[PDB]
Amino acid sequence: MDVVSLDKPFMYFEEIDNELDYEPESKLPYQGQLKLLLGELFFLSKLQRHGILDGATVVYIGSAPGTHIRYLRDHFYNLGVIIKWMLIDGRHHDPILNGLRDVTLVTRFVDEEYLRSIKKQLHPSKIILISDVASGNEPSTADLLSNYALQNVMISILNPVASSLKWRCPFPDQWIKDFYIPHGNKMLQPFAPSYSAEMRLLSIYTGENMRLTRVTKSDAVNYEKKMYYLNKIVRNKVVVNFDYPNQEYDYFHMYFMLRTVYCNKTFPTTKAKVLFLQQSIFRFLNIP
Amino acid sequence: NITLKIIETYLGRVPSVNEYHMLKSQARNIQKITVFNKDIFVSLVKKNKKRFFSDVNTSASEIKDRILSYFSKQTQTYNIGKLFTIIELQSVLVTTYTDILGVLTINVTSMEELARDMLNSMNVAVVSSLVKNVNKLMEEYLRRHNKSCICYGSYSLYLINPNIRYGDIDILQTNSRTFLIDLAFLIKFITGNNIILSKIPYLRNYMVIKDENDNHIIDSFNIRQDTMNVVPKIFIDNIYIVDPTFQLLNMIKMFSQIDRLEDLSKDPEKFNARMATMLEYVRYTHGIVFDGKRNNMPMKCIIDENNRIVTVTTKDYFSFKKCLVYLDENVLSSDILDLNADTSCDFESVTNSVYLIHDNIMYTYFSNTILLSDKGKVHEISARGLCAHILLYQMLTSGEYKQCLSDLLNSMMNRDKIPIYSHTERDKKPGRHGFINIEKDIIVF
RNA sequence: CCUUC
RNA sequence: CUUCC
Ligand SMILES: Nc1ncnc2c1ncn2[C@@H]1O[C@H](COP(=O)(O)OP(=O)(O)OP(=O)(O)O)C[C@H]1O
Ligand SMILES: [Ca+2]
Ligand SMILES: [Ca+2]
Repeated sequence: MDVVSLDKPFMYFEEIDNELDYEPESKLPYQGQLKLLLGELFFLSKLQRHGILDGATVVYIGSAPGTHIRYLRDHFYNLGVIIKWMLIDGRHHDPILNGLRDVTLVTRFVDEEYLRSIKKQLHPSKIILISDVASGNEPSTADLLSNYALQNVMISILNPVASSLKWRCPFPDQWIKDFYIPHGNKMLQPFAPSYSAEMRLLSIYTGENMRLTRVTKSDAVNYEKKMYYLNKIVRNKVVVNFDYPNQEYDYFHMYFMLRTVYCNKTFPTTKAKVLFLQQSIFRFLNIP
Repeated sequence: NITLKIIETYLGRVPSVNEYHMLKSQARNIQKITVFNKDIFVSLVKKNKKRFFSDVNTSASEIKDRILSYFSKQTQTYNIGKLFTIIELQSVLVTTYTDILGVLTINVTSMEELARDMLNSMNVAVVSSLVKNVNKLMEEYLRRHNKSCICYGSYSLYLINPNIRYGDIDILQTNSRTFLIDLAFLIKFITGNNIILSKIPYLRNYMVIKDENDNHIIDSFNIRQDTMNVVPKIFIDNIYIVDPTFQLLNMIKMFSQIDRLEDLSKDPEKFNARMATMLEYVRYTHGIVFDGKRNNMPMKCIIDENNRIVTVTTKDYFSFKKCLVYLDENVLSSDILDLNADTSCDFESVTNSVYLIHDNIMYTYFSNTILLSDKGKVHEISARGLCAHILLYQMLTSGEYKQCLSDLLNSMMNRDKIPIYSHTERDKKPGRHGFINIEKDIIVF
């Protein structure tokens, strides 16, 4: 009817294998904090599977409210992992974050001097950057840039080891100038706006070898096209082989993400673990 | 309401306008801590005192305070931070002391030849007595906690050869984070000593409780329960040891660490014992073919020095021909990411790396420095560890190895004390040295 | 207050 | 930063 048999979800952007012309005619509750709970549980999980996350400090800029983040925190704590959580954001954070010794809550907004400060402060602890910087309706390329411009600075300053950066190509028809964003895999996000082109730029650093990828409008077309395909054709399909309670692409996608997450508690099949996580996850935000 | 109650019953005073809001979060944590019998505790450290710490300069009324004395600082501590800090630690005692610590109180010589021999082939190179008491606790520990603490290092071999001169009971445990906090207090109490617990940015998942004066009391490595299983575990004396086979592979991987060769050109005998105690184990366990004769060993390792990455040809053993041994972990990681691979096998501080086999090829990171017999020439004692490494994987995954290892060993039997031309500069691991000061009330990571 | 849920 | 089974 509108089903399908896949081998694996499109994990990263380099993996979408088709396009579709964006047509502007363009499903849960508390889903905002979810899209994130995964990309973040996912990002850091890798950093752990590769070590990086060991006793490092996560500097989340553009966090608040950041309800989910608590979950994440509880996850790793429960995992023995050691991490200081620095959340900076001009707006405030979901109270469920106060009183946490492992979490500092800055109620300030970022700029040049500021990074230079915290950097000095935190150093030499290794830093892990998670930017979700914002700027109603949907950011103008004008802002999109200033933001990215700013994210590329945090990077250069906090000179982190790994970083999960917000990344949504600026609409072609509204293009302005080009820019560079750090090199790094771009993961598609589950349970994300029906038609969003947002995706986190996951990138791990070499040390004295930063790398940026020049972004061009030709490049931008590819996005809209490929992305749109994903959102309209891909996600709206049903993985009939995927032996999971829920079979929507996203749940299938969300599966493949958690499959890589770590959890001490002993579990039989993976479906077993994932399913629990999912459960526990949805539990947290409180989604049926 | 019941909330403000707990805060005063804990603060031994009224909470300030702020203090309330802060601690407000620390519900039962703070409540539980309180309606928790201190006495029973006071007597449990005592019941322990005499058993692993019978020989101490302390008294029942003296100690008793310490314990209470600690659970009493809530009333003097006015620094919200220090407050939050002492609460998280009081809670470690409260929930784990009982479960984790309190519970406590309830043939070979043959290869001595080969040892010297294989050892020689190489040889081309250049702490407070609380240690004791503890080393007495740890014994019982491994016994009590089989599945939540496994051991290795020097100690272990003495459990197969009581003729093995060890110093530290080395371990891997799923809760090391707690384990140390507890012990920390154990010592901080009975002793009356102000110890410190630190994490060393260099080692992965590592916290060594040192002494008030930096006297290495005892160090530990933490590992996921996940990993805890895949580890080649062995039983003997109601305690689990890291299967000596495996333990011998690192043996080989260790000696590719020049630093440790400036340690070999020292105690040529020290290792000479642990050594054979291993050559002996397997030879007897899996009847290891011990005849100087041995083919396809030390696979041709090619060290591109411009990328700081080796290239081993496991081919003659495993499906994958090459094994790209990286020397810059932080690199391998990104490239791995680039490989779009997110299910790499990480065996924490064990293998000290994450092995990957994207497209019939093995990618990995060697935790040590590489030995050169000449410019671009990978000194053999390198292909030693290099191999083992892989095998470690092979072992934590249970695969066709016996063969290769036996093969690898024979390649060690009498060889040129080949000169060491140069060596690689191991990638620097970042991170601030974090510690816990039970005494000064400071927590930092 | 002898292993604190 | 030194602090490395
Ligand atoms: N480069 C390495 N990577 C991973 N593990 C290693 C490495 N080098 C040594 N090890 C592990 O450390 C273990 C013991 O450390 P070590 O103290 O140096 O020898 P030991 O047998 O414990 O003798 P002592 O503890 O000094 O009395 C044995 C080995 O599996
Ligand atoms: Ca040791
Ligand atoms: Ca040790």
